[PDB]
Amino acid sequence: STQREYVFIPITNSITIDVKITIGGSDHITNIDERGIHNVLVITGYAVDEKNGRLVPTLDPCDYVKGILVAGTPQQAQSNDFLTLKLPANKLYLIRKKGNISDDLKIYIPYSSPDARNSMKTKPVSISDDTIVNNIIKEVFDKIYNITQKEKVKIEKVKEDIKELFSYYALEQ
Amino acid sequence: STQREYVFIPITNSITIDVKITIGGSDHITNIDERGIHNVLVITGYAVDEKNGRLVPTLDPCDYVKGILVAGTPQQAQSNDFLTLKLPANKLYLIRKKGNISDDLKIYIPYSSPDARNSMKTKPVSISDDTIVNNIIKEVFDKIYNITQKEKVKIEKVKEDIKELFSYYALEQ
Amino acid sequence: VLEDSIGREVINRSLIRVRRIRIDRDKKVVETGGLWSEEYVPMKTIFFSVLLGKESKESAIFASCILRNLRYVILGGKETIGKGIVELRWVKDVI
Amino acid sequence: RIIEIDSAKPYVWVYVTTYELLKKVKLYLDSISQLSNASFSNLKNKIDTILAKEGKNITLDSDLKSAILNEDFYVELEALNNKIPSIINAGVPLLVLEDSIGREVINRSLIRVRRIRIDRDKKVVETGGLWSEEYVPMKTIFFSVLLGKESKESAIFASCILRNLRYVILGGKETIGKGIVELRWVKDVI
Amino acid sequence: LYEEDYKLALEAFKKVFNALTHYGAKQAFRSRARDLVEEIYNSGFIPTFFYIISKAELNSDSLDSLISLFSSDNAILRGSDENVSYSAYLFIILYYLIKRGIIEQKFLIQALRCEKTRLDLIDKLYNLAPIISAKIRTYLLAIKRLSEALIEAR
Amino acid sequence: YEEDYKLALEAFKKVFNALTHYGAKQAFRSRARDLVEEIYNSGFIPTFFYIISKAELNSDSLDSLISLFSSDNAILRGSDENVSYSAYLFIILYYLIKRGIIEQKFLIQALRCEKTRLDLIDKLYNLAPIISAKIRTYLLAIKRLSEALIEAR
Amino acid sequence: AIDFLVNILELIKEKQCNINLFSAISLTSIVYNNFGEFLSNNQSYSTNNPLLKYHIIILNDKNKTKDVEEKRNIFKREVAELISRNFKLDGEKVRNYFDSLKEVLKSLKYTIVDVEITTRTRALIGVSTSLGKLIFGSGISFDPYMNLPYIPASEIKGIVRSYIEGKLGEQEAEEIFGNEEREGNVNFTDAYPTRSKDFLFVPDVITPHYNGKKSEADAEPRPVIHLTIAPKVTFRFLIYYKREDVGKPICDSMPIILIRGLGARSSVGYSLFELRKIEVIKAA
RNA sequence: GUUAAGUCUGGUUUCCCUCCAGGGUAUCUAAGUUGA
Repeated sequence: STQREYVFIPITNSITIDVKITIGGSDHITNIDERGIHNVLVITGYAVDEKNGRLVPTLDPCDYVKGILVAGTPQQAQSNDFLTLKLPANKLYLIRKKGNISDDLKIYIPYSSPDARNSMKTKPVSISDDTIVNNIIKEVFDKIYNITQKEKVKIEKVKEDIKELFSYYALEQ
Repeated sequence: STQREYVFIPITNSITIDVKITIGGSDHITNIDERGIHNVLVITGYAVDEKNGRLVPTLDPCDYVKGILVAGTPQQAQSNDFLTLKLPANKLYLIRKKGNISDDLKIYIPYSSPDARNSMKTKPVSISDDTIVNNIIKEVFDKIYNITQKEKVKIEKVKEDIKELFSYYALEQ
Repeated sequence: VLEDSIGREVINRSLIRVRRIRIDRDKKVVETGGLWSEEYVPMKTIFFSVLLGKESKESAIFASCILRNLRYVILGGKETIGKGIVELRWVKDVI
Repeated sequence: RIIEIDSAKPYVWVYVTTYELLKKVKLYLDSISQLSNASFSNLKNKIDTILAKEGKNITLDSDLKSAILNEDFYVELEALNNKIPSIINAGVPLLVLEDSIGREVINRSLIRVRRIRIDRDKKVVETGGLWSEEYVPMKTIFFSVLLGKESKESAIFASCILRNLRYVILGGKETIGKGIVELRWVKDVI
Repeated sequence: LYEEDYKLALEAFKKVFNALTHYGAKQAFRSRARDLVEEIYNSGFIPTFFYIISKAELNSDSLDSLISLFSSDNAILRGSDENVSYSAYLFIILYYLIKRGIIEQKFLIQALRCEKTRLDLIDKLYNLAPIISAKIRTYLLAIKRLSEALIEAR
Repeated sequence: YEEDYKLALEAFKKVFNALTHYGAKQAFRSRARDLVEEIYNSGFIPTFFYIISKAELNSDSLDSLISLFSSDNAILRGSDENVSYSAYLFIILYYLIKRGIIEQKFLIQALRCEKTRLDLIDKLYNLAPIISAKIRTYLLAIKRLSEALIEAR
Repeated sequence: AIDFLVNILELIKEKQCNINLFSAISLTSIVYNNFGEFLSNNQSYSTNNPLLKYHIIILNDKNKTKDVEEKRNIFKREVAELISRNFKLDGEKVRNYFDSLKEVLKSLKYTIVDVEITTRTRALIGVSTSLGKLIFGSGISFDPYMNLPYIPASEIKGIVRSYIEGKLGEQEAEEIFGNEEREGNVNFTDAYPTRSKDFLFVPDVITPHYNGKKSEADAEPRPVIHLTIAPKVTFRFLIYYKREDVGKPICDSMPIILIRGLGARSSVGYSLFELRKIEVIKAA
């Protein structure tokens, strides 16, 4: 089956190299098709773990995180602390939809540990300050979507739509 | 006061013999304001026997003589062969009434008494031939229009509608 | 996209005014006073509105589960003569 | 709403005010001018030059010379001192009517709406669930003043809070999406 | 001074009512007023207007009768019960166009009696279409109410 | 003064008695609930045209009204709606007579001619902004009386 | 612009079935009602507008007026024939419309009954509706945005209900089609033509001689050219409902009520139809 | 047996809204005599 990984998009710089497979065959859930990003995943009840870049399970339905969904695997040296699960694609809260998704996904979410010493308290965040955006674009998208900077002038479009698309909640630490 | 003058649109040439005064003042009411010719009165009830043209009256209301309204007394060697009349200008039949009126409009119209020998015959006419248009456009209007030659740049807006907006019912006998 | 002083008349004349009747079940003719008109708005007409929500945990689940799976509804009257079916396209989802 | 005869400048709607409403605004400004250090000489003189034209309907940001307001009321306007710059800025003319006419025009400008209530399991109206209801149109302009008495907190209020107040929710029916409103301070808009 | 839609309807209907001598003419005019408004909405003012002009069966004395009605108030609409009903509804529409100052009376008459001016009348109406379609249907609705109030069924 | 509620009681008495069929009574109740709100929103003259359109003042219902002025036993004949609208028109004309807005002498030689009826409508047009402000509470009372007395159909 | 007018018949015959027939006929009516004026040297001097053919032919010389009148009668017949031959049916858009609508209804958990019926005799639906009314006097129930003639869902529901209350009483009807105190349990879509044989419209005439006449001394034929819906035209509509009950009365009602009229002038055998196909998609 | 020529008519009339729902519920005021 088409193994998937949820490379989430916080601002901090631990995001470039976390997925093994770049393309696999020629498929990826998330599309970038001249209108901006498409078929973006959104998870609720989870906060960004910018410190020790991850995402930890919270219980609040207002805490969401975003990030594209692509084809990959934990490099055979990870996923000791990952959530992986098999969904029928009817359970995916997919924002910015383009088409339909076949069936029987297998997602890998960058998980965390409970760590019940310190209390969690999350804040709404933004991805602005394109000084932040550009390194992610040159680190997250290209290594996955090589057609980026191959037939596209609509890249600044991706910049303002990361301005307008990706937000999240992080533990304010 | 002011006493204007009305002349037809023929296919023949007898126009200089009588019209004298270009403007006699500051500004006309008939205009080429880059919107088309405006306030061109329409006579209804006359017939045009225009070899050395002067108007003859008919009985039909579908016989219409159409021209422009020149301000000026023609030749001051007349007023015994012209149909002189001063309508209060709200009993005048115009085209594209834009502005107001002098509240009284004395009109000197070249007139040919009927002298019934034959039986009248009236034929409508639509004109053409851009040359046969210009050779009226800017010799007799020019005699009466002088604020042109510096702002009436595209003469086409008059040379194109003189061949569609004007007509009459010709006699030819 | 017309200027308003003409687009107003255009859009107003752009609506369908259908005349219905009621029939005398015995004469099989039209009842007196049984004739009236109705205005419909054509198929594929587009209306734009916004759905707003205050901060809450219910607002979260509403916007994130309910408003996803809500695409077709029935609006207005005349639902039995087939009128009133509507698709809701969220700008957020697909501009 | 307007159907403007004698104008190739097509306005679909227009702003309408009367001399009585202007007199009331002038009273507000006169009173709070004394009771404070502030002055509104620009606004006050605009209002005063309009009020000087009492007796005749006038228009401010155009030269209409006649109109048909709210489908029923003919007016014959005049031009104010060759384009006196008007208070609001919306590229739409403001008309100042005689209050007799303005009363009916303003009544015809309100929005009356029948609403109903439907039983939750049989898609038929409930008994008594039918009523009318009145709104003031969108794009309506009200004039108010916010006055404060000397204090420390009054300065923080006037300098920190009132500079981040633009959009507030007045009135009721806030689920029919009524009552969103924009506060525009006279000091930084006039 | 300016007369609004209902007052103009009153004046027009009053000038028509006295001219329709036979009562069948009046009842056919009632039937006209009661549906020509929905026609004008569905087909447009200019199509329906020229349909009315045709169904008035002018090209007779009916034309000078219809123009005399504008001023004499001693004039009578002559023709069959269908012809005069359409002729009177045509007078209704012409009276509106003239009083609202949309088209002058002389041009309307000359376009109504001349093969030539009719086509440029079509052109002019396509020019002036918004100014008319904006509010003619309220005045015509008032005409409809006056007709179904002052006249009865067959 | 509040004698407009009294005037409403008198008019509603005359109407409630001149509508012999209970269907006509219920139809008048409907007219009462609707037409006052329509005069509020759309103005008097529009609603008056609407009402005289649906009352069908031929020549016979007209005389029933002129008699209903005087004879407390006159009845209204016709369709339920056709008589409810005529009853409401009588309500209006009654108020106009009693408050002396127009002389009953005039209003009588108007309901008999079709040649001064248009002059009646013209006169009522010269007075619409007066009537519109006067009749408000009177018609509100008529509506309240109709909802109170007549059975909801 | 007048040039849109004097070139509208050319448009009907060249843009066939891809022109807005409602506006087309509406504009054609202006020419038809000013015929005498559009012929007085205003044919636009083209060669494929039917309007100068009425300058070649001579029908009368002792009367220009009669000339125009007979030419205009011919022109009315020719407009009917133009619309009938040129405006054909392409029912691909309707097939797509109904498939998508049926998918929508399957999502909303309705139980759809998709019914296909075929015209057997020249039908007349919407004879008082405006389409060709300003030329012919009659009309057809025409949807100007599907650019088709259609059968209103209200008409079909009224006929089905008239029959059901005929053979099941005035109470089971209100049990199915509701009353002033309950909503109906059965929904109807309009019916649109999905496939014809050759034509969609067809000219026809009706010529009353004696209707409304006293004797033979005032009898006169007055012939009324008009348009009807050709035979063999297949309409389809949907019927959807949520309760399973109402499936029974509608099923058996469908074949029966169609063989008798579905439009106007059924009494003289005009709007006679034929149940072509019925199909029931149950949801849950 | 032969000649010529078609001519007349060219959609009318009804119905234009009917009935029901015309406000219901909750809040109905809270909180606060001193000196010559």
